[PDB]
Parts: sequence; C-alpha cells; structure tokens
Amino acid sequence: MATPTNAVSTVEINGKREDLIDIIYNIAPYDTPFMTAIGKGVATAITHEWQTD
Amino acid sequence: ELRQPGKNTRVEGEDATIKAGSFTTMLNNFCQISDETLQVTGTADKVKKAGRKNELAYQLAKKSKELKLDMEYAMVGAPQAKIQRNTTTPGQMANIFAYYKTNGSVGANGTLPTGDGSDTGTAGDLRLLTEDMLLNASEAIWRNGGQANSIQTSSSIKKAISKNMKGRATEITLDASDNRIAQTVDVYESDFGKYTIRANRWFHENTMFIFDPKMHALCYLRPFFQHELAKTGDSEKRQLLVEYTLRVNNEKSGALIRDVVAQV
Amino acid sequence: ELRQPGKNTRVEGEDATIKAGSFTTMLNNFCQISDETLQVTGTADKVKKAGRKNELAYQLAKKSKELKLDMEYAMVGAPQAKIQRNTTTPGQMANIFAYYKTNGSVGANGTLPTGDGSDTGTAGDLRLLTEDMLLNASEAIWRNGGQANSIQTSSSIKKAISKNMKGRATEITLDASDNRIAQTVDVYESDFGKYTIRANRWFHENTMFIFDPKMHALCYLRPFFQHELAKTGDSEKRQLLVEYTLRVNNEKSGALIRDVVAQV
Amino acid sequence: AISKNMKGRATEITLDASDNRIAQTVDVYESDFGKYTIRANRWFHENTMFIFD
Repeated sequence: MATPTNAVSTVEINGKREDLIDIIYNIAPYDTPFMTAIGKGVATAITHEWQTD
Repeated sequence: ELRQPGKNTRVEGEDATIKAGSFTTMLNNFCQISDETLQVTGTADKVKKAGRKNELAYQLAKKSKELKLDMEYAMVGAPQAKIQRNTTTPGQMANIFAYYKTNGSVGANGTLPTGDGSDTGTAGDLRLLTEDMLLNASEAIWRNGGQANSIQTSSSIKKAISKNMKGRATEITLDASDNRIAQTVDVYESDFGKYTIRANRWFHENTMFIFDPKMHALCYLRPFFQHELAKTGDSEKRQLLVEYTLRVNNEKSGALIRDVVAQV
Repeated sequence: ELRQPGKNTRVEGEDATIKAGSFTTMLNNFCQISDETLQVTGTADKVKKAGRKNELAYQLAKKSKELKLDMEYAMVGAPQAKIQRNTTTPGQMANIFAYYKTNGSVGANGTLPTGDGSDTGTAGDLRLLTEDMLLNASEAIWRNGGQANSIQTSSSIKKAISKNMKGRATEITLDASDNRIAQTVDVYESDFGKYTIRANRWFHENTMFIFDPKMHALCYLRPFFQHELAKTGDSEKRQLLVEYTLRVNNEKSGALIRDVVAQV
Repeated sequence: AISKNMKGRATEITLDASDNRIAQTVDVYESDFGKYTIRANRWFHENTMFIFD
C-alpha cells in the first residue's frame, strides 16, 4: 500500500468522462388475462341492463 | 419499474388534474485490481530436472490459472461490499451478495442488504433445505416478471438435492429388472419457471443462486496482461495484472437463498 | 496440486509483493521377487499315464498359473507395506492399501495410512454398506478432479450390493405375473460420476475400490522367466522367477472403502 | 414353494386391480453368478434340490 508519493494517479487528475450505458432495464409485467378471456361489447347509455330467468 | 394500480374513478367534465410520473433509479459499482508476482533464481533455471525444461514457464502457467481462479472466487466465492479506493486503502468489488434482496430468503435473526451494494447484511441461523424455499423463490421471481432459468449452488447442496428431493411424491419406485442405479436431479419445474441445477466447486457454502445469465456482465477496465520487473541481480521477476468490475442489470430477475444447510 | 483462492484485493500502484510458489511431491516404491520350484523324478516321466504325455510340462503349466495368481494376490489380496531389503530380510512392495488415504472411509477406531507407503493403518470395526458411502466417495473424487470409472470388490460385497441397494428408492416393485427373477446391479451413476461394478475372485474381503485403470502401472524389473537347476540324481528340477513393483500415479483420483460387511 | 415366495430383490410384488388373470409360477432365476431354469421332476427324491450342468 504505497501508491508512490508523487505518482500521478486517478485521484490527482481531473476531467474524467463519466460512462453511462444507453440501455434501461425494465422487466415490469403488464398483462390482463381476465380482459382477454371475457367478451367485448358496445354500450349506448349510462345505464346498461338485462334480464335473467 | 411501473406503479401499482388504484381506484381511478374520475369525475365527468372535470378540469384535468396533473398526476406525477415515475422516475428511474441509478446504480453503480467500483473497480478491482488483481495481480500475481513470481521470482525465480537464475541457477534454478539451468539445473536438469524431471518433467520441466524451464521452471519459469511452469510457474507462470500455474500462477495464471490461480489468478483466474481468484477472479472467479472474487466474483462468487464470498460476500463482498463495494469500497471506494484511496491512496491508503484498496478498492473493492460489490458482488451478488450485496445486490439481491427482494426474491431471496434469509435465516432467522438475519438482515437483508440495503441494495445499493454498500453492505451485505448479517447472516442468520442455518436451516434445512426444503423445496418450499425454491417454490417461494420461483413465485417471487414470477411476480416481478423475472426470467431466471439457471440455478447454481455448492457441491454439498447439489448432493443433498439429488439424494432425497421427492418433489410432490412419496414413493419413488424402481423396477426390479433394471440393472442401473442413478442418483441425478438436474431439472426443476413449477407453475412459474423452469430451472437447471448445476454444481460449482468455488461457490460459497450454504447458498443457492437462481439467476438469468443475460442479466450479468463482467467489464474489463484493463484486460489481463503481464510484464517483467527490473533486473536487480541473479533472479528473474514477472508480474501479471487485471482490472475488472461486475454489473448486475436488475435485481428483480433473480433470487439468492442464504443460510441453508444440507443433509442436516 | 494447486492452492485455494483468496481475497486478492490489492492496492493501486503499490510496490509488487512477492509471495511463495508451489512445489511438487515425491513418491517411491520398492521391488519384490516371486518364485516357484518343481522337482520330478525320472521314473514318473517314463511310465504311461492317462491324460498326460510328459509330467514335467503338465506340472509346469500349473506352477506358472499359480505364480500369476500369487502376483495378483500380492497386488490386491491383502494390505502390504513396503520394506527395504537386506541380506536377511525379504524385500516387500506396497500395494494400494498403503497409498489411498483421502477419499476413502474407515470404521470406528480406525486409522488412515500415512500416504508414503510405509504403513497401512489399523482396521476398524465392520459396518453395513449404504448408499451414502458411495455418494460421498464420488463427491470427494469429483472435488479433487479425479476421473475414476471402475469399482471392484469381493464376491460377498457384490452379493450384498445386488440384493438390498435400492439407491434413492424407498421400494422395489416386481410384476406378480412375471416368471423371471433377476438380481443384477452393475452401474452406479450420480451427478458427480459414473462407475461399473465388477466382482473379483481374489479381492480382499471387506473392501471396495473405486479407481481409474489408467493411473496404475505394474513395472517389471525382470520379466517372468524360468531356468534349470543343478542335477543331483535321477530327477529334474525347474525354477521360475519374476521381479516386479507397483506404481500408483495419484491417490486423489480414487477411493478405498474399508471395513464393510455384507451381513452383520 | 419356490413360486409361492421368491421376491428376488423385490419388496412389493404388485398386481393390477383390473386384471382378471392370476399367475403364480417362477421358471428362470438369474443372479450375478449364473442363470438357472427350474423344472419339477415326478420321480425326484423328496426334500432335495439339485443345481447341475
């Protein structure tokens, strides 16, 4: 552990360009199985009604 | 990452209200330097010996192999936390033991790492290895959207898994006419993933690691090289050096189970 | 052999630190002589006999076969330690029982051999044969990098293995309508190795040997030969000689399990 | 007696529940040291067994 006294090291010099990769890692899932399973339809009013027997 | 869903009912004809977005997170790691030195006297290179023509090349090859093994051990041999380099103190690597904290498990009276790499937490009491740990880890990985497909662990845990696992079974039957006896378990399956189990000689004991190989990288600041030192007498000196760092893409894609004992 | 990995963190730009290297290990073995003698009277070689024309060759063939059997027994029949020869003490070579001390196992109150070949240790109390013995031996062989593929043992141990081995299985099933009964276990396989089991007629009892054939040599100092002795009457004498030794390349490539019994 | 209880190396001896045929006979015995075919002799002496070439 000498790091000779007057040696120019990464500590002394300035202006080091920072490295930052251009990739952003996102693996968050987004799926709607219940939306895909059930059917689709069109409503034409605020209240939608039907009957059962 | 994304945000958790909410009610989101909203009122008809309302003036639009601004909702805050989501921001990214920064992670970083430091660099580490590894080296190996050798010194051989001049007379030892001239005497006749069995199996070697030149001692220097023999020792240099052995030292290079040991240096590669040292790099592997620094990668996965033992827990390690990042330390900023200084003119009196060495710079240190942050390995996998300082990043994975979400989908893993820890023993009793154990503390998980912070997650930035500055610490590795505290170890807990050892516990017997059960399939419930693997199932919970796989489910946790599935919840966070990970795609891990590899499992690595020590030789003892691999032996214990092969000897008595009996996943979702109670009998284990063998035909009497079969002349072959095998004790081999390589593939683990569940509702949430598929994994292959492999053994590592240098892996840390009492640890299991489920991971995706594509989510880790080893970056070389200075590729491995070598040079000879100054001649100050009747001997020859050689040195080999390398400078590297390790990047973990995303912690959510893997799991690390700690403090697990094998075969009681 | 190589050395275990370590921290190896190092400091930027420091003066090179010299650490010691690794050195080899020397092993040696002695030579031993085996002989056979035969004397036949002149009358016995002249009378008519059923099944033979000449008595001398008829006895000589059996003597040569017995000499080969004696060589095999000296190799594997019983434990042996090397003894230096002098004018009054016969020279004795060391067999496999005085070299393997790493991956094997011994009974309670048992002592392992030193390793050089000067002693064979003390045998322990007999114990039953179980699967974990073979599993641990295979794991130990795999850890040290050895590549063994053969298993040899006595007839009684082979009988015991083929009867109640049931590795990893809790029960053995047989079809009730089947008219064929088979008791044959040949191949043992695990994630660390794969071996074929064979029985040896002259093998020492209560011993099992996992080994690789390529790492064992028989060195002939004098190849087997025969010659005529002096004639002192109406009789003919012949003598047969051989001088040999055994070399084991590396004891870390195999295992020797001792003190195992078929029946309690 | 041999066909009644042999169970060579076996521990269970299983039979399908839906099988309408029950067979109880052992003819070939195989071990690490030899293979034998078993046959009964009317005129053989009682309480004796002979393994031979």
